[PDB]
Amino acid sequence: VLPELPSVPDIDFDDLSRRFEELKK
Amino acid sequence: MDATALERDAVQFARLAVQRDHEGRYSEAVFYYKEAAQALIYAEMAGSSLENIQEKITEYLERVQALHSDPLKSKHQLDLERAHFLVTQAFDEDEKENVEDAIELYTEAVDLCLKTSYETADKVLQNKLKQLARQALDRAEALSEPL
Repeated sequence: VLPELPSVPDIDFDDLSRRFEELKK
Repeated sequence: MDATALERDAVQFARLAVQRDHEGRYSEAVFYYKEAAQALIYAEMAGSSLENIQEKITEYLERVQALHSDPLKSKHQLDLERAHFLVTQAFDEDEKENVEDAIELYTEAVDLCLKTSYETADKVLQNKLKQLARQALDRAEALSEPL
């Protein structure tokens, strides 16, 4: 008898962060 | 080869496909699902009296499409390019000491970064978006209320 199937189945932030880092100074 | 021999092969193929399907061995289960359907297709050509045959063909072939597994990545690539663009513009007004526009541009970047991070389950993307939002909010507040 034939069985059935189972129920079962960017950018670079870093240069931004670097520029943010220099800005806190 | 008559329907009776084809139906029996179809039962051994599908039984093996479903147990590989159970084992997550999805790529060999596709092969045996495809063998199962093909045995049934020949069986219907040979005059099969099996009453749910067309259904079971369609079941197995659909399971191959389900196991085979986009435009959302396209959308998120553009969203990130925009956030990067907005922050870049804000960087421009920041260095020119156009304080008010720099604040507006930093906070529009914030909204875009938080909003995009509700559109994804990738926790690494979520944190990168929230870190850029956090950083831009920090700088906007620094321009808005110098201590």
